[PDB]
Amino acid sequence: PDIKLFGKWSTDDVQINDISLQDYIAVKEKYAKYLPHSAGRYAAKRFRKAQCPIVERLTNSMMMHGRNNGKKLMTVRIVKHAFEIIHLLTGENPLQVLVNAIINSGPREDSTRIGRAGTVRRQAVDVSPLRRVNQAIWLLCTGAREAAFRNIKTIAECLADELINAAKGSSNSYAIKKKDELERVAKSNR
Amino acid sequence: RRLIVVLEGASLETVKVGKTYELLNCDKHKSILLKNGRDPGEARPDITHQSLLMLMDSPLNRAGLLQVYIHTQKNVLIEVNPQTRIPRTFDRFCGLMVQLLHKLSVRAADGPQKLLKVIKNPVSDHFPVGCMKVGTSFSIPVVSDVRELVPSSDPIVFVVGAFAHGKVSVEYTEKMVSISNYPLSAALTCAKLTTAFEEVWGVI
Amino acid sequence: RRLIVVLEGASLETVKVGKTYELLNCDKHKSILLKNGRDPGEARPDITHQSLLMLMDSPLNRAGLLQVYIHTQKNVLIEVNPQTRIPRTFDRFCGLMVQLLHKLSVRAADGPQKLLKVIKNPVSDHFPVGCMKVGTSFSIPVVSDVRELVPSSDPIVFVVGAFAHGKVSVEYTEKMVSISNYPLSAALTCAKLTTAFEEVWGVI
Amino acid sequence: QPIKLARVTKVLGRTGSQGQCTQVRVEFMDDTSRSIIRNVKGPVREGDVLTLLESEREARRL
Amino acid sequence: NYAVTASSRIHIYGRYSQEPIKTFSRFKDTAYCATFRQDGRLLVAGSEDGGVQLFDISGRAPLRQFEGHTKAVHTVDFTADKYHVVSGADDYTVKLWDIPNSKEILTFKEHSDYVRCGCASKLNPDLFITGSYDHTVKMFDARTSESVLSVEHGQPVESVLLFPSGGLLVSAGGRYVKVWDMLKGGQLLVSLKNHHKTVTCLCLSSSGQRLLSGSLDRKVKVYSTTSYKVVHSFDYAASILSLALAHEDETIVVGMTNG
Amino acid sequence: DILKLFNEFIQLGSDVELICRCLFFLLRIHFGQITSNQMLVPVIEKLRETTISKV
RNA sequence: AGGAAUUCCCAGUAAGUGCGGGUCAUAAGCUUGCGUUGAUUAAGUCCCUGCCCUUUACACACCGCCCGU
Ligand SMILES: Nc1ncnc2c1ncn2[C@@H]1O[C@H](CSCC[C@H](N)C(=O)O)[C@@H](O)[C@H]1O
Ligand SMILES: Nc1ncnc2c1ncn2[C@@H]1O[C@H](CSCC[C@H](N)C(=O)O)[C@@H](O)[C@H]1O
Ligand SMILES: [Mg+2]
Ligand SMILES: [Mg+2]
Repeated sequence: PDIKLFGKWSTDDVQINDISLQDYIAVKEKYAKYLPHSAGRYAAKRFRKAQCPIVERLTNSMMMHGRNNGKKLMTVRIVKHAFEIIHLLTGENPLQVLVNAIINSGPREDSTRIGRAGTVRRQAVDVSPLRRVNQAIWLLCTGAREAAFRNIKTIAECLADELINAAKGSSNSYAIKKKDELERVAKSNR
Repeated sequence: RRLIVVLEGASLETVKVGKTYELLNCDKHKSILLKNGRDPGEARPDITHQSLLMLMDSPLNRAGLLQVYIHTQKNVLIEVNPQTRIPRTFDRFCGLMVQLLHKLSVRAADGPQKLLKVIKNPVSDHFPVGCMKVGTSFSIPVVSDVRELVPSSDPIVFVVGAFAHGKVSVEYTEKMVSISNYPLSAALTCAKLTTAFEEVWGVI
Repeated sequence: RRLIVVLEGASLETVKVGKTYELLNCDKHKSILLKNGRDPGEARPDITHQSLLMLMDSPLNRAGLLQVYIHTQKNVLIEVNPQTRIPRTFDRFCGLMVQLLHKLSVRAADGPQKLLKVIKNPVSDHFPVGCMKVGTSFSIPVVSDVRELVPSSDPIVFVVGAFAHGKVSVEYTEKMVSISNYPLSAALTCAKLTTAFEEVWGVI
Repeated sequence: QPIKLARVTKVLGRTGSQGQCTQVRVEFMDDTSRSIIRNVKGPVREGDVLTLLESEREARRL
Repeated sequence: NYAVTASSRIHIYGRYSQEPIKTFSRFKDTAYCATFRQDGRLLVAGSEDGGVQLFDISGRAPLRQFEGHTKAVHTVDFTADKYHVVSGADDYTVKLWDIPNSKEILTFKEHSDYVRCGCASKLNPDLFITGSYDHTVKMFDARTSESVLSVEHGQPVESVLLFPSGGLLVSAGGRYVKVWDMLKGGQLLVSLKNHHKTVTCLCLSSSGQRLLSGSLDRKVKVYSTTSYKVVHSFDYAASILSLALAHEDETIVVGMTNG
Repeated sequence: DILKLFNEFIQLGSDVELICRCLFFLLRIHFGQITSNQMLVPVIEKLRETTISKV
């Protein structure tokens, strides 16, 4: 049999173009699930959350942002509606769009901090792939949450637009601006 | 596109003499400043007062492309609504700042919306993401033309110090520039800064 | 070449309350101001205060290319030395003007050179030969490019109103110009005029 | 300068002085048989792949 | 289901169902040219402001807004691929927009009057035909920055339609309905007049042979394309502004001058 | 430079156990990079003759 | 929608929601049970702020004297 997310989105055609992030994005045949709700224990051990499917990680990270915590079914429906809107607008697999958005949103180097009472000094350092994935998901969720606030637009459309812009690589998205500014600060501080 | 101006190191604080509370001024409160050994001549709200007159009467704010932030020496962040007029004369300006620093907000007498409000530090959280952030200092050897630094369609942040002595040094600026070969006042720096932005952005 | 700016209608005068002499301030002397039915709000020395500061602190006045003349509402004509330093605080500024009017003179504390002293009316006699006079007001419907009005090597006189409300109207001005389509302050007009004349005469 | 990929061979320890980043030894994916010491921020283990936009800088230098 | 646009309201009606099953009412003054996509999930709209609005058939607020036009817009349509739109307004210009990118792809300015009837080809993307009151119908098409073919009509053009097979373009102006062939450019095959007022709308049946023409004189004529002769007539109480046909010829919907 | 200085240490015979322990560690960790550089070809030839002879 | 300062927190944990009891002390706009939903980050250093100890079981291997009054 074939396993499709929500019964309509296939996972076989999804491919990852970044070699570093292949081992930390779980979308392939072993990690294919019908729903982003498994009731697993992925925070029990270090590095175990890299085995969690990325759709479930996006659902979990979308619960902490701007909501009463613990409402997971609502977040699942929001993700489903966002995927439907993405497919309607673009016409390609929303899983590929999410993977491309996460790949593009991840910073490659950050600035480690040396701070005293007077001033702070800087040093550019590298970023591990797990932190890249975590920070990309956090930036996407924060951008969607801030776009949806105080606007006549439900969170699903803002989230869909955020993934579309991030996967396209356009500068209209919050995550791309955050990534560009962080890498620019790290570049100036070498 | 907008201009963000941050007044860093403002000397704004409230003290009590007799039964009255009033803003700390160098000459008016000379006796109490020497008490406890505080350095005289450091309480200068006038620099903050004079600079806001230059900024908010500039046509750039009149066109709606300017936002002003004040970060005082006591680490209190104040946001300024562009719809506000500053008090032009000094004594009532002390009355406003005493009103603001105590009640944490000042409502419009003519409107429901707030005009002055104390907000959460740091100021870097309130800037639009992707904006350029520039510090200003006379000590920079190279004089940079303001017209060249203006972005075409992006917001930008410029930091001007509100002190007679010292250099601007904050965490979030990535370059420090000089725009003249001479030491200028804080009010003149804002007036010279805002005028170049208008003609680039077509505000005449 | 030299730029001469004349501040007309300045509200500078000395009044008697009790046994001491004070400069006429609307905020401070509201009690006597309401008596005799003289209009509150007209007495506005603060307009003069910040205007002289940026004119004094402009780079051209360092270069020796600025002269400032003061013509008050009381028909008192005042010249300034380029070396003069106007106090940044309003209260310390009020002491000198009170000392100015009564003694008719202000000498340097470190030398006999003359800083501030009242001269004879009219000011047009003191003007250099071969000089054109220009008045500045918002009311002119056609805005003039301030960079276009500069003479290459000739002295030029601008008249800026240091009053509260009204229009510039003096006999010796030859033509009237507007520099912006927004109602500006007497202060920011002074900053704009010095900024424009700064680039033409090559001082940066 | 082209973007480089490196593989982590040995995790040395946490710097302490420079925040709390980790000093690691990395070898380039090219067949040049090169190996350098890098500072990495975030949780890292052996076998991870790092993306270096600049590959000339050394973590420990005078 | 069918979308009826009227005044500032676009109503979605089902089969039977006297009351509308859905309503879009957040139009500032009026709405123009509600059209469905080939998948029946998104609909394009127009307004007197000039912004082109994409709507979801299950939502309440537009998904994408296009602000390029300066005056009223009256014709909007999709392309062969379901992800670009072509719009034409009263500012004498016609614009091609991209849906995911949310920006205008291309602009054409070759018309001298109000542009208020656009059509696209299901067979070939970027091949579309536009109509205006300047008596001319220009075919902005291929991948080029100028019109490849133009057609002259003797009266202002109310409606234009494309026959999917054979490259036949039918245009309505005044009483006249003219058929033009694309095998040889600008070839008027048959010009017909069977109405005594202006021909408002022109529709094609499910079968290629039948062609329906509604006009302003409370009469609708059904023709065979093979002979180009009238084969049936319909009489109504008021003037036919809109004519619409369902799958096969199951349902006929006619919208009048009145409500 | 260290390989040149290590060769000078072994020939004198001073603290050979300490230097050889240091010398063998660098060769293993930089084995691939050393092999590529042709400039190091003379260096180990002096090292190879010296080390086994002294030990 | 709550500044400056400041407190607390690592897995069924933070947070939300309901339903009971008043049990020989305490508890009434409060106290204590029980169930429901359920997250982000971290699994390592002594850099700051501190704390606890030391500097007299002879396999192999390793190592080879704390200082002062
Ligand atoms: N020539 C100049 N160019 C840009 N900014 C200037 C300037 N002269 C003074 N300023 C700004 O005006 C403020 C107060 S004037 C005090 C000058 C101070 N000593 C200094 O380091 O520049 C300072 O914060 C400074 O940033
Ligand atoms: N846009 C402008 N151009 C030139 N001078 C101006 C100006 N705006 C104000 N001024 C000058 O500044 C002085 C004070 S402003 C006084 C108020 C008056 N409605 C006005 O806007 O002009 C006046 O004397 C006027 O001459
Ligand atoms: Mg709160
Ligand atoms: Mg409870």
